[PDB]
Amino acid sequence: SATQFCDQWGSVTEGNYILYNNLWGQAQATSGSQCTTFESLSGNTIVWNTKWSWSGGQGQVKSFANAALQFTPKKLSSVKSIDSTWKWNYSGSNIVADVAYDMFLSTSPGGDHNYEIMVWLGALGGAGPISSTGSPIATPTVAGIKFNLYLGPNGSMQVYSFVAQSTTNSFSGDMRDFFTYLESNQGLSSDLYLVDVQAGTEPFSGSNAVFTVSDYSVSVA
Repeated sequence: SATQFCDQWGSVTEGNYILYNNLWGQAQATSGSQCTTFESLSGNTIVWNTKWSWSGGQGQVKSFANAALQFTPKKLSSVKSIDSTWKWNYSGSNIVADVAYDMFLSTSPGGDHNYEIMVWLGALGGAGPISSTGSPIATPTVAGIKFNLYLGPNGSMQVYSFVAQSTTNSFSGDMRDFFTYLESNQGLSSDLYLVDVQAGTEPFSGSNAVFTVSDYSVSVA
């Protein structure tokens, strides 16, 4: 049943997901808060939302409330598919935020993250990715959608970010296409392990925002 939590590290586990509030970037805000709500789970499909207002810390992410799939890590070369379906909606005033998959690679199943791959379905109000130059390295079409592709370091990782050219609130596709692409056109090794697949939103600022995920699923086959 419905479970709503507002604390910085609030979470709940449902089927194969852990849903996180994950306010890691609170301290870069002058003002604001955020609560996340699990609604329901149906087969491998989760329905949830989060609500927030944030201000200050221009250009800093305040949080990344997301649903994370719980699975056993797999080398990319042994992955047949990562089918996902996602429908979302945003409302509220002066929104600066992204809506994104965040998928992480490592050299061993328990190892640190050396790569990060993001897939932005949504770039609202100026939200910008990690990038060394600020400009695309490429503009590939993957899983039927045209992307601007960015690359840059953050933490102790390299981050590739696929940012859709049109805001895209409905999506169904094989997330493996993004890896096929990188292995093929950017030298990414397929010997690496997929170790985290997370989907949510990263807000920078706004008031009375409501991010509504009316269905989300993913599976690693």
